[PDB]
Amino acid sequence: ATESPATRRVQVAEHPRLLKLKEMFNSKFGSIPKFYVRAPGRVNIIGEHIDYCGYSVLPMAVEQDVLIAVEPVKTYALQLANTNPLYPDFSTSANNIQIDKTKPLWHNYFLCGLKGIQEHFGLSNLTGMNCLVDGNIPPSSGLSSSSALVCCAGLVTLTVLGRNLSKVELAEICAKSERYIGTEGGGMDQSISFLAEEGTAKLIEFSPLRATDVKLPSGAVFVIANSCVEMNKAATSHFNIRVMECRLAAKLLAKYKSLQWDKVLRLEEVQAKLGISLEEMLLVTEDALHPEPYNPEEICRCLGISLEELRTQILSPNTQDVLIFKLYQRAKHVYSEAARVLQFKKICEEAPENMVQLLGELMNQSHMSCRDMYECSCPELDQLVDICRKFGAQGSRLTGAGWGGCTVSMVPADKLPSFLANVHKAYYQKQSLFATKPGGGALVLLEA
Ligand SMILES: Nc1ncnc2c1ncn2[C@@H]1O[C@H](COP(=O)(O)OP(=O)(O)NP(=O)(O)O)[C@@H](O)[C@H]1O
Ligand SMILES: CC(=O)N[C@@H]1[C@@H](O)[C@@H](O)[C@@H](CO)O[C@@H]1O
Ligand SMILES: [Mn+2]
Repeated sequence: ATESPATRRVQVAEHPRLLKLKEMFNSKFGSIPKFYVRAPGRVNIIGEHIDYCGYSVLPMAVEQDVLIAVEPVKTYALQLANTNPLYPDFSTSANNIQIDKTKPLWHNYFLCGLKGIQEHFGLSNLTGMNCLVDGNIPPSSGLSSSSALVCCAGLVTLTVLGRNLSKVELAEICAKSERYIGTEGGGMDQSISFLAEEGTAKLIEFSPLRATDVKLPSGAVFVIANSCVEMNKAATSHFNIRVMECRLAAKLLAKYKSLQWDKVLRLEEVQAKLGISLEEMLLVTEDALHPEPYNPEEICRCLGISLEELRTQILSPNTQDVLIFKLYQRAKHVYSEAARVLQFKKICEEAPENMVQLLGELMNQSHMSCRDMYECSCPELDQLVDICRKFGAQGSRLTGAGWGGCTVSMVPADKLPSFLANVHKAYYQKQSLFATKPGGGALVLLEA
């Protein structure tokens, strides 16, 4: 995988979104864009909250995305604008990139992406340009609009710079740079954005970053349903809490199994080190970790550390004062979840006479797990997932981080309309509810 992001040559006018964008850029900057860039958002089919644990996921890119009209400038001046009034213009000319985790203002996600590229190539000077941002992904809704902006911003930067990177590399870089926002997430979102391929789903693996086509089942529609509960990951610690929780769990797991925990960072590492299977890993966990919650002193104790080292050498800023750590539950979640993913696939590769039904299950399982073990669901998500089921839903589960956001659901061909209607009907009574297909990845667009 040395292939880079593609370059579509276009006649602007044939693309309404584009020409519009072109028109407003001009209005905003007195010039026309030199080029454009898009990076889709995505739907995680299954395998939630395990990317950061080193485990493989199965998402697919959505068609919604972030489109940026770009114009390079000779100055050290970065001017960002957004077609959406909710997103104020932003400018800077500083080589020193200042990202505020205090109020993740939209523009900061753009800076993460730009900043990562600059650093990748050891650059200090700000890359001057004018950009008009245009995203159609519902914000803070589980669809990775943050990552779309991130990746898009990165691609743009690289293009302006006129340097080259593989899609992989891009994904890898944008996975790390997004953290500048304050989130300690994995790499599923960026990887799918850069690696997506139309008409197929992907099994994204990590270390090494790899993607593998996954042919979806033949008779069901994947339907995104937005709970309508907004979750801004960067605005709230829940996420990082879970990140810590697992990290801690893994360390303790290693300790127990007598490995080198000090080096351990992720849950899968433990499974790796032991040479055991997922199922076995579940038994380990069951032995190693007590259900009742762990505490900071107890933790310290177990590891032969100091609260200060905890705090210091291990904890996160936004997790320092946590009293309660649910190591057992998070691990139970993680380990099973990886197993489902590997399963779901395998199935997909077999095509059994009861495919959906099966897969459906796998999916309900993810949900409950996330719900009960990982505790990253919500009451709203909870109902939505039922109702869905209530109408045809062969598979329903929250998607993305959770705590609001969307849900994905395998509705079989024929119930769609009802689903659609009844759901619409129940929950609701295109924007919040709609069907999906495996979209393609990030691309450069040249008016040619
Ligand atoms: N069109 C857009 N323009 C500017 N900023 C955007 C746009 N779309 C998304 N964002 C930014 O991205 C933020 C949402 O980030 P985030 O919390 O990660 O939600 P998400 O990416 O949709 N879901 P998830 O996959 O679970 O991480 C918003 O608060 C905005 O700051
Ligand atoms: C950008 C970011 O942190 N992405 C993460 C992704 O890595 C994954 O953990 C997901 C839950 O499965 O929640 C987030 O959106
Ligand atoms: Mn996000």
